[PDB]
Amino acid sequence: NQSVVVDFLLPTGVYLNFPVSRNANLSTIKQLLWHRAQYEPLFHMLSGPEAYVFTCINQTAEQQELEDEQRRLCDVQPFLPVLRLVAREGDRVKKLINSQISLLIGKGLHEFDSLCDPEVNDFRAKMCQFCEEAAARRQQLGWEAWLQYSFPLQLEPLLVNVKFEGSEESFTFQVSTKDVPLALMACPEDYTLQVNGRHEYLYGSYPLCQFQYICSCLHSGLTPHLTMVHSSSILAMRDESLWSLEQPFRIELIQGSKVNADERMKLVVQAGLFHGNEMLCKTVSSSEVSVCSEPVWKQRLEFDINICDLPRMARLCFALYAVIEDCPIAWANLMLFDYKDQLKTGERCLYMWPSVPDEKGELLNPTGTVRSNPNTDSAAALLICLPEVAPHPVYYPALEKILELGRHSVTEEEQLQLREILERRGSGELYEHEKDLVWKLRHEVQEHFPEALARLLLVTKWNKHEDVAQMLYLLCSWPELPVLSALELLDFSFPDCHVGSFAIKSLRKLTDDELFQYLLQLVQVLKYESYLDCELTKFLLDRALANRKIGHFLFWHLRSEMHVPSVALRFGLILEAYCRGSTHHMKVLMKQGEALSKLKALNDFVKLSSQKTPKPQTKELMHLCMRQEAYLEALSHLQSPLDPSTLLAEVCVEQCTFMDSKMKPLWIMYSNEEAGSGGSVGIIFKNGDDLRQDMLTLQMIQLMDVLWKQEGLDLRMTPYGCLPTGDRTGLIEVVLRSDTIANIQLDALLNWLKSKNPGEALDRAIEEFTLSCAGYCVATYVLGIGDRHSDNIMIRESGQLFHIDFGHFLGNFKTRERVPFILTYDFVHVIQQGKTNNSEKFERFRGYCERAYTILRRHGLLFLHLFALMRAAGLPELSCSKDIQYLKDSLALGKTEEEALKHFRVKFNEALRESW
Amino acid sequence: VVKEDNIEAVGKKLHEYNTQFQEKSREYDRLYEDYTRTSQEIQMKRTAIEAFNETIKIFEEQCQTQERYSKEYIEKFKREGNETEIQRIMHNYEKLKSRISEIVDSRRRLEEDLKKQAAEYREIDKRMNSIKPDLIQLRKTRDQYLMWLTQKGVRQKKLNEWLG
Ligand SMILES: C[C@H](Nc1ncnc(N)c1C#N)c1nn2cccc2c(=O)n1-c1ccccc1
Repeated sequence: NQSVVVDFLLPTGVYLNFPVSRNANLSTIKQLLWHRAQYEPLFHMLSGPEAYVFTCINQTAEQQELEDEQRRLCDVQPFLPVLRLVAREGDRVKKLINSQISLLIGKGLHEFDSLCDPEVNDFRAKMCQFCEEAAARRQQLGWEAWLQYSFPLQLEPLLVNVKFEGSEESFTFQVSTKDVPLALMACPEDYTLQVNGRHEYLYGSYPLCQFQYICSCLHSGLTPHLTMVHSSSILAMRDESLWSLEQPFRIELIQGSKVNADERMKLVVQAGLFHGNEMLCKTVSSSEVSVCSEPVWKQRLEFDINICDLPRMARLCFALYAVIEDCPIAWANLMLFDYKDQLKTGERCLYMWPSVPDEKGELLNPTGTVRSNPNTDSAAALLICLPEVAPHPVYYPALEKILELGRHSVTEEEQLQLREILERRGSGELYEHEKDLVWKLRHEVQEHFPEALARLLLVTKWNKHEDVAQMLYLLCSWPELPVLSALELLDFSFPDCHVGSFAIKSLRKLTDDELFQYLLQLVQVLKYESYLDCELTKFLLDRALANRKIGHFLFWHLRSEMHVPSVALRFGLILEAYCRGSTHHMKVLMKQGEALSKLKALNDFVKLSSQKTPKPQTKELMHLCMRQEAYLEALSHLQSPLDPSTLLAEVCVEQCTFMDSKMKPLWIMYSNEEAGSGGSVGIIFKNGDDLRQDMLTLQMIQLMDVLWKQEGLDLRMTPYGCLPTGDRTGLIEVVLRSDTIANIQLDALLNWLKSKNPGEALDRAIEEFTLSCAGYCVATYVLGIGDRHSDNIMIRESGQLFHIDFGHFLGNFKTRERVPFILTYDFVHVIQQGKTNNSEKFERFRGYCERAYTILRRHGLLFLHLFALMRAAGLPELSCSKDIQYLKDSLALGKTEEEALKHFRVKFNEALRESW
Repeated sequence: VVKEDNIEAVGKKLHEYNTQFQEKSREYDRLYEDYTRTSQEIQMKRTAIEAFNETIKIFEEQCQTQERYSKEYIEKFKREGNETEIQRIMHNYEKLKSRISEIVDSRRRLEEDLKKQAAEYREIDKRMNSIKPDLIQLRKTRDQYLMWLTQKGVRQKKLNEWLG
């Protein structure tokens, strides 16, 4: 029904109720309200319309003050149609923000308050102050600083058509490759240079050659367009009691709750202490109580370790099994110490997570989150009591008191063996004899092998407190390590906060471009952090508040996992603090979410109508929905989530279509008269598949493309954008001028690349095809991408090959085999350009594959480190050291450079056989 | 663990257990879709009740206000010669109260939904916790057979045929 009966609550206590249109705005509603009010009691006591402001209850179940009266009623989307008038004056600043944050992150901010949790409360206090604090320092800075923040420089690893702002007519000047932005603005310092129809500005001390736009203009074969921008235009946008306790650690296991186990079986609760992955001591186990919904054990579970021997990140881990006189029911982990450093005491209810069947099935799940199960009403839980250890409570010792142990408390033979022992292979496992070597020459490690910190940490006995002091003493005076070495230290294997701190300190030298390359991995590391208030989160917020691209993509990485109970709280709290320090960007992100909300709703209609109607008519039925007042304005004029510099202005409803295949992805086309001749963006909305593995894959192909460019090989890759935005939802960037091999192939493939760019530019298109084939053949080989065929590889009109729909990787495939290198015979023909025995070209191609692969080996450990961190993400195809071992074998890291290069040559030639 | 003597017999059973495993593993995955979708729906209902609660709260704030304001208004303007707007004011307030019952009733209908769904959710979780031990044993039995045959040198071609 197009109109809605709405309840109106006047401030006198008077109640009015009548229909309005769903698409009517609040300003109009108020005019109709007043007109009706006349004919009710107490009208004369009311002030005028403008003295009041509507209130409603959100979809998130919170009171919202509707300050902006241009919003439509259907867009406000109140729970029930109930509007209540209140005084327009009323400290609105914090009110309207909190409202937006809730509707933007999806979770209501009241849901944090309701937890009655001091850790949560502290976090929200400290960070929202910090992010506000940052924001204020942003506004305090001038025009140069804010431009740097707003839109950072997009840089690489003829003529120029400049023009003055606010003018249709322009003047086509000419400039060559190398020239500085100051030198450009000469042919000044008050202005800046801006790319036409995009939020992308040229500034700083870099030359014109090193900017992405100017480079991108050359290979397409087109003239650029830039624009001068006065500071007024920029500012307009800117404005708008110690470890003496030698008592063995014990815990009381009291009772369970809400257990949905089988009645004939029997319940048992196994448990164990852990420092990350390693066991502090052996696992104890409960008595076999009969299966109740409310079981009762009442046992003192004493462990083989003292309270004085517990490390800061000691973690007790529980698991409830069910046995026929075995079924894992549920698991739940606890940190022994708390977030303010106190050793926990008293009763504690552990709301447990349900046990997913693994292929292996370990005793407990120590890797699993310390975060509680939010589903407290329905979840099973375990009542336990952590006892009173001393008459007044105890904290973990302070750094000064830790340093006191090292404060007061070398053979040439020993030395030479350590050089061998610590210089050798990737890792594997050292022996207890050699572990003592590493512990013995542990200062000599700090003095001569600074980058072997990870190995020394592993060999440290974390179940003995004297060793923990000795280690942490050395770590405090440890020399700064590289980024590569630092990323390794971020892995779950090193839980101690001092390692985490040292890691982040070494990561602080990261440039923003480099930090962006690892952001996905850094976000996943949050998942296994112990406490909310941590140095990684502070790091990410600090960097997000300083760089709006970092902040943008930080937002979406977190937003897109808000539907996951294990991270919802943590990520929700970060998004809140990000929003508070980024009030302007909050508005852009809102218009995106509102777009995304509409695209899901639009995709639902295509999903219903595709099952009934045929394809050509359903396309027109999609348009009819898109032409509407709500669907047009919400989809129009927004920054792309895939690239906030891209401006998606006017939707091309006629050009918009869909694929009637599987998850019915929607093809949304955009046009805008500012961008240029090739100024039409496209985006693929897609709901039903999980895009995270797709994103990892593409990002890893990006990194390959960067690494090759640094060493001087441009393999003409197409690293098109892919952003998960929600629960099995995201955008993929449309690549224009392209088609599948299948559709071209339905002798034929050679004729297509001839037609688009004939004559002289054909040889360039062959050079584009050969160059990109090299890259994508190595990339897919190294990453182990399988199920590669006609309909999931595309070719661009320029010549460039690129891959799509990365379903599987690292050898994984059906319900797991080593992927051979793949030269397709069709593709080999195009490289040999028609002729049969074209050794000239094909030797140079193989020459490039050998080079590409070699460069990737040199940064092998980077890929291992990044993939290591992604084990956190819980992707089914990347969940263990064996999935990582795939890359070690594909990059051939354990062999010499000569050995790997010949191994690759053998695999190449093995492919060249199977071609025929 | 292996209850057969000859390769071909053992291989035939390997096929049964692998087929049993794959069928059961599918039944669990089917129930896991139901389970998780239900959690999602429950979480939605649970917040919708919060929205009802918070809406009813707003309606009761009106009721407090009209009571107070009516009383104050009547006293300032005496209720003397002017009594025409009192029956109006009171009749409006009957409508206000009457609307609150409708809303209170809807909350009551949703709560009864949430309760029915919550019991389904628990029945899903019961069903999967009885599947779990079967799934684990069938996996462990399947593997024992694959071992047995591999130890005996049976060729991968025969094993692939038995796993299809
Ligand atoms: C199959 C293709 N996928 C992509 N196309 C363009 N850019 C991309 N980044 C992708 C991807 N992934 C593609 N995807 N798609 C989703 C919805 C509609 C379409 C579509 O029409 N094509 C398509 C088919 C033939 C030729 C050209 C395009």
